[PDB]
Amino acid sequence: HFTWDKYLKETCSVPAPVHCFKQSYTPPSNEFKISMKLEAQDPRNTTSTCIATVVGLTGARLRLRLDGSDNKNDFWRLVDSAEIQPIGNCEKNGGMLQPPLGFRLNASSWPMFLLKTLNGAEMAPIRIFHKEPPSPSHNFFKMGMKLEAVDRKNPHFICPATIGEVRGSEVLVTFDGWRGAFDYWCRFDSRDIFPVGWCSLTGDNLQPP
Ligand SMILES: [Cl-]
Ligand SMILES: [Cl-]
Ligand SMILES: [Cl-]
Ligand SMILES: [Cl-]
Ligand SMILES: [Cl-]
Ligand SMILES: [Cl-]
Repeated sequence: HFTWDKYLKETCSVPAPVHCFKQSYTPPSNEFKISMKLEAQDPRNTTSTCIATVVGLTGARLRLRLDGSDNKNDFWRLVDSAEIQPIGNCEKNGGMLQPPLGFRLNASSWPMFLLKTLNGAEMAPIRIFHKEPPSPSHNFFKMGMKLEAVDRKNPHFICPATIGEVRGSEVLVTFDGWRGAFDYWCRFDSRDIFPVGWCSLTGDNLQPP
């Protein structure tokens, strides 16, 4: 069975300290239920706010699906992610919700679809959306430090990863055992990276190398 303790020993490696991450030291509680609806920025068109439904829960994260699209692009968000908001947030602030990329109907049908989707829906309560944790003051990451990162091919999982390079505020995240596949750059304040042990702390899905 994979254990970070044995893994770090075996690989002669060391974890990125917890202060490197925009993650609370005490993970946020998850009071969402499956079927709750909320507002979320479309992961494939992040300028747009759409309706999302909670279709699964794993630890501190929600498995979300944009209403009106298929099941092939589900995305995962922390319960303290700023990229989700309560229903009503957009319109309260003078905005308009937008259809999801891959909306199965035509554009002209979106307003009808939004109305009928929300009528009789369980809205996630405003109170269960957690404020984001504070950002680190700067990029504490160092090349070679180990961490956990959302599995970019299947975000259901979180994977052991290593810092490949640091450039200013950016880090190159590399997935252990993947031989360079799905290497990607993110800013040090990314919500998709976590200190070692965050999966076991929160009850999430850690995929061994
Ligand atoms: Cl922090
Ligand atoms: Cl609000
Ligand atoms: Cl209508
Ligand atoms: Cl629905
Ligand atoms: Cl009714
Ligand atoms: Cl630099």
